[PDB]
Amino acid sequence: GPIITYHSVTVRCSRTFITFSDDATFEEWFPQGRPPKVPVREVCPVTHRPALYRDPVTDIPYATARAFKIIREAYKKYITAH
Amino acid sequence: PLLPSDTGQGYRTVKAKLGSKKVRPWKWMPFTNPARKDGAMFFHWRRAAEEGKDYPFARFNKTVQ
Amino acid sequence: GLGDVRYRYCLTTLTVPQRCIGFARRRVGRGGRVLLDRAHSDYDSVFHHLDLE
Amino acid sequence: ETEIIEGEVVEIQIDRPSKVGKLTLKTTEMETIYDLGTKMIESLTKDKVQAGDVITIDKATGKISKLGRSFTRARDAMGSQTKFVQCPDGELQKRKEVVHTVSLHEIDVINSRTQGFLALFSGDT
Amino acid sequence: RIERIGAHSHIRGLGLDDALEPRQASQGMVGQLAARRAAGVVLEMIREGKIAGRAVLIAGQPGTGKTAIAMGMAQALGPDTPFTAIAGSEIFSLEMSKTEALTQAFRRSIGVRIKEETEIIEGEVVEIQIDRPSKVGKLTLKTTEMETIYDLGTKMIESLTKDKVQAGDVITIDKATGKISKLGRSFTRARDYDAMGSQTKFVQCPDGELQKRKEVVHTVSLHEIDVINSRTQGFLALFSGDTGEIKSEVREQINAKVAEWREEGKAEIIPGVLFIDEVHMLDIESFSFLNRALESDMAPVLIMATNRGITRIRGTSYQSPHGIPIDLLDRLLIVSTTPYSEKDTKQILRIRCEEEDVEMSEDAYTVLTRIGLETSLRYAIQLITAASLVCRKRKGTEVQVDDIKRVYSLFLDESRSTQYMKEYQDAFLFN
Amino acid sequence: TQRIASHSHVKGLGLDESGLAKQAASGLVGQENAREACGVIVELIKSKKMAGRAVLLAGPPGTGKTALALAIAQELGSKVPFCPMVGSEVYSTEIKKTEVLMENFRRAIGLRIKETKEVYEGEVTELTPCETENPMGGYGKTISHVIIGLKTAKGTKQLKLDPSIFESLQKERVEAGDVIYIEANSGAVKRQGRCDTYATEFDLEAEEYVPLPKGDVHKKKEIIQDVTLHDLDVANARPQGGQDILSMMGQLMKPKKTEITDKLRGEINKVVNKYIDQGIAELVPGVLFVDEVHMLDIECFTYLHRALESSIAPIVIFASNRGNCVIRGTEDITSPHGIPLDLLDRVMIIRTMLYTPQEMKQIIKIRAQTEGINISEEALNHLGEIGTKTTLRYSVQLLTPANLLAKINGKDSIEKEHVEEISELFYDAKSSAKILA
Ligand SMILES: Nc1ncnc2c1ncn2[C@@H]1O[C@H](COP(=O)(O)OP(=O)(O)O)[C@@H](O)[C@H]1O
Ligand SMILES: Nc1ncnc2c1ncn2[C@@H]1O[C@H](COP(=O)(O)OP(=O)(O)O)[C@@H](O)[C@H]1O
Repeated sequence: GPIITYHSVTVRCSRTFITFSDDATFEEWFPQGRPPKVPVREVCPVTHRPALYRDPVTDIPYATARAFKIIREAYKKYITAH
Repeated sequence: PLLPSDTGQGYRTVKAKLGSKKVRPWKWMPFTNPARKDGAMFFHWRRAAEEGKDYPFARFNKTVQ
Repeated sequence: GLGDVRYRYCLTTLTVPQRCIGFARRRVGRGGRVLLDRAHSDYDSVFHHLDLE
Repeated sequence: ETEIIEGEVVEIQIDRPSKVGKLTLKTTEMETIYDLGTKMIESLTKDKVQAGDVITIDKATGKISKLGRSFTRARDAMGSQTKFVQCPDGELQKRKEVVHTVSLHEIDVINSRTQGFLALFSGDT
Repeated sequence: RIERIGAHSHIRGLGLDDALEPRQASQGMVGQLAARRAAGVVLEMIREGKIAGRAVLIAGQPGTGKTAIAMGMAQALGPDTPFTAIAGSEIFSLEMSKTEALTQAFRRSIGVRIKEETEIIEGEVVEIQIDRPSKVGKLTLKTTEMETIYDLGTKMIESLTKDKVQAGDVITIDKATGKISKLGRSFTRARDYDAMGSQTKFVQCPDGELQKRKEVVHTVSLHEIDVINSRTQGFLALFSGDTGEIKSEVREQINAKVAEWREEGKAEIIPGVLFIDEVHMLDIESFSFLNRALESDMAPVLIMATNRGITRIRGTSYQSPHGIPIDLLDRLLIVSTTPYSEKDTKQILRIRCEEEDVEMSEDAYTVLTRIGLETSLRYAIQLITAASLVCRKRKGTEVQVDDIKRVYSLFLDESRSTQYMKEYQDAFLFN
Repeated sequence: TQRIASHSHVKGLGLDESGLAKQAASGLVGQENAREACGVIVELIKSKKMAGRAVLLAGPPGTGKTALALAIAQELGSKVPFCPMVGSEVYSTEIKKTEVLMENFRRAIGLRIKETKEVYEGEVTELTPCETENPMGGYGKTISHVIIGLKTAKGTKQLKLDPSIFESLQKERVEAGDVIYIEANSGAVKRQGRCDTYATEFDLEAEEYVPLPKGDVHKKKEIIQDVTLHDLDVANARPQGGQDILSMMGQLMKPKKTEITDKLRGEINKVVNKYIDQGIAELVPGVLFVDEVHMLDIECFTYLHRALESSIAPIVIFASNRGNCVIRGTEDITSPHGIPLDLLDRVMIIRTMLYTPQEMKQIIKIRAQTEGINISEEALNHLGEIGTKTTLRYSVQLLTPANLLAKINGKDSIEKEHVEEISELFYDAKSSAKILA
């Protein structure tokens, strides 16, 4: 099973250490890996500054409802073209 | 005792803001200095659009009397 | 007391990496770029006292 | 000032573990999508919310303030005990400044104990 | 330090020699030599503790140290013996009947001492190893004489791992309880790592064999036992004091069990002492109830104080000596206190000045003593520190009689206050 | 700021440095001997040597003594607590009288707890072990100790962490991108929340990201607070344990007050002595003021004997304007201010006198300044006459209604006629009695 060594060697001085069962136990026990990677900023295209609201499909951060309508216009136009 | 300089990049975090913003071009355009009476024709790396503007830097024509 | 008009320097810290910067002054540079020039004076090595000991 | 969000969710995908809720809070004008925290998922489940419903979401708390369903049925119309609502409009996020008035007695009683409010209603403090 | 110089801080005992002759000055006391004799006899008999139910009253002029006598008694008694002082007005409560309150006070006064053997070990945490998978454990300890190594119990494992003790530490464990206690870290224990962790002092390695048996003794009051076992989780009410109408069957059951524990060397009882002030504040009901409250064997000696004379019985219209019905009066004896003399007053005031640590002029002593004699001792006691403050404001040290007159003028006294009220009777309403 | 109160004008006893009384200072007049006596009392309080002493003020109706006690407290400042009291408070339907008295005495003693602390903060940057096979026997897959890379807004660093603490931090939800409360000397650790930086780009973030800690990691500075040991008694007497079944049970019942046993008090005394002698805490004994002491009964006076005798009782003061009346509770017993002779014997006393009309003019001027209302002199003399016949407060109340009437007139200063209509509008003690008669 999970074999752990809490053998606290007091040697004069105090000392303790841990010996995990195996590499699997060490990894699940100490997996870590890769940093948080804070994301990047984004802004609304048409009004050229960030928008709380964002397209439900393409996720474009559209600010105004009219911004939404015009971006939908441009979208459907692009797809119709290609 | 050094001097830090302005940094604009910092990190690869600026994908956007450029496609909407054209880089205003610069040209090695000729020009003339009023302070040179003969008006010797020299050159500037002006941003294209800033063409024909009087030599802005020759306004220091103060002298003894 | 030496009387150097342009060599007036002052202490401050920075925004993001805040810390005692040492006697420093801003100054314009080529391409219209401002640059901070940090001086080197009698207390150069000891630029951390704080509280005006 | 409150500055809370609301709208009408077109639908939500069950966040199979993946807190990506299809926050299609389509107002009469607009729509978007978002994430959906585990607390949010359990809130939606416990409140037994339905897709194509009009609900308002507390900004900071995220409390799913139940409000019923959307006009998609009635100005189909499904008649029952539950209240029915149409779709709101425009900005899901909006601001709303509110005022209140209370004598010092109300504050005293409310902060007196856990449930001073029912003490007031019963007047037995 | 929480204490502060109190009116009765100067008292430290009774100042009685071995033959109980009072000494003209001792542990802050002098005067009423007959009273000191009687009090010494009372304290001796309390030490004897061979009899129950005795009661005694102290009467005299007001402000004549009756409380001081009682406090000297309590001090000389010692902390081992239980003691308790209460005021007559305090029994009157809106939570319980008065009789229950009197029973509670009585049972509080008496105490019980429990003796019981122990079984414990203690030593350095020489080494430990725990082997989470249940958990297998191995451990050793030692002392300044030898060393040993033992296995580790599963419940011992949980106990220690919750304790999170560090190897090299010094601790003690009881086998029966299996509860550990850290008794201070050791040289190797707190030598710690390179990593900071913390800093701490050290303790000397234990000695003798690990196992030590040893005996422990405790003490508790009868009322405490009553309350703790009364409601079955009435324990927390001990502090809240919300105990109500502790039933009588409980009283008798506790009495039986405590008696049987007693005669079998299990524990030893101790007859406490209970003092009630302003005893005249009791009504006739309390007099009736306590009149019989003395027959029960668990009867700590009672001490009462009151200065009245031929006063209406509380709750009725009957004048009686000190307002206590004769039925009680014949059940107890009395002690009287006389008003103090001249020179003794000088001694008392010098003692109080020593208490205050403020040393001043001789003429001041004479004048202040005469003034206090004429007016009262208590006003002189008040004037002591006031004069001290005034003189310190003068920025000198020796208080001068002129300063005494200044302060006396500043703070009118009782006689001056009534004389003033006379100066304008209509000043204050309801005259 | 505040609608003017009956004593807002006063601001300080204003005794000269030598202790003598400036004739007028921060709203005071006359009673110079009383002011000097109050100076002596504040000196005694600041001394802190004494304990359990108390005074009583004897003054005619129209208390005033309110002002004296308030000025005493103001000179005392806020460095030391102080609590008021009214005789009717003793009559309570939840606890016995002596309980209320002892409780109010207890609440009058303050304290100041000084406790230092240290912790390490930041955002978890990385985490690594110090592997070593040195340990005896077995596959040497062992960790000597852990290395934790922590970052505050000040900067970043890492520290040596013993093997045991990795298990702890497992216990908490330690993950890259969050901050933690690492007790340096104790080893306590917690998980506030993920670094706000990630939420920054988040379009929706239901969670509540904790911000990034600022400043050095190695600091938690010294914590400080003050309380009245009565609050300590309340907290300790009834354990809180708001989660336990017993907590639900308590909230079922209406919370109330219980007569706190004295053993809890003695134990509080012991523990506070232990803390103080170590220098952790600091006691700031206060003083107490109980007005209309005459409203009490005999029970409370007799108990006050015992309470005063104690060597822990904070200083206390009283006031009464009652003559040699029959003592409440007592059917017949009469004594000055209805205070038993024995209690009177072991207390100090100060007295106040009547006030001359010039003093009335001075005080009225002060009050007009306080309200910030200009006054024409004829009004001053007329109201001086009114107060001469009437009491002081009667004359004082007429200020604001008259000022207002003048505002209605468009005027600014009050004049003789204004006070004339005000006088006819309202009646004094004698005029009101006659009209009643
Ligand atoms: N002979 C004495 N020696 C020392 N102190 C005394 C003596 N007589 C009285 N005192 C002081 O004066 C006080 C007298 O008060 P006391 O008469 O005991 O009050 P009560 O009348 O309520 O019992 C005591 O507290 C004590 O401090
Ligand atoms: N009973 C009194 N005895 C002495 N002076 C008084 C009395 N009442 C008021 N004064 C004086 O009146 C001034 C203001 O006190 P005031 O606020 O009227 O107190 P209160 O409203 O309680 O009468 C004070 O300067 C005080 O000197």
